[PDB]
Amino acid sequence: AGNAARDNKKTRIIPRHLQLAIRNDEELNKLLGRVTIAQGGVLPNIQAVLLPK
DNA sequence: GGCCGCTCAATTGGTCGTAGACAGCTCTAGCACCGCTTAAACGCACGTACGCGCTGTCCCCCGCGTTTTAACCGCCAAGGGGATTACTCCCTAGTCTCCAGGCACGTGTCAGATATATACATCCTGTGCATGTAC
Repeated sequence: AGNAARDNKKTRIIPRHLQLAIRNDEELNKLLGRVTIAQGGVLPNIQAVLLPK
């Protein structure tokens, strides 16, 4: 989360950085799964094929 | 040229025996559950202390009503990739057998890490204040 904050041009850890920590690593992502993060949002995903040619 | 006469190879009908698998025992034995304790801690009833959640009027970017269009929806017919089903042989799944060995449980007694009485102390939570990060 602190690396996600520092990479995304910030320093104060907030729920978005926790969602970025959880969803970039498959073993956090399977451990938490269907649980939800207050104002963490969803990990960036403009879907393939819908991304224009 | 046609139909029925004697024989014997043929479906179609009731008791014997078994085996699965409950059903109800048919007890019976044992181990939990019930009984009637002795007892004390959590819950209620009770009030008390108070944020906290309802309910009042302000005010802007958001909600919502109409504009063309262009790419997406979905149709229609082509068209060729490929799934089903035809059929027989082949082989390994089923089945039960049985061994002999491992190891799950039984079950015995010993003993050590745990609960807990109570005695310490330092750990880390509410409030305040200093000041800098995301907007």
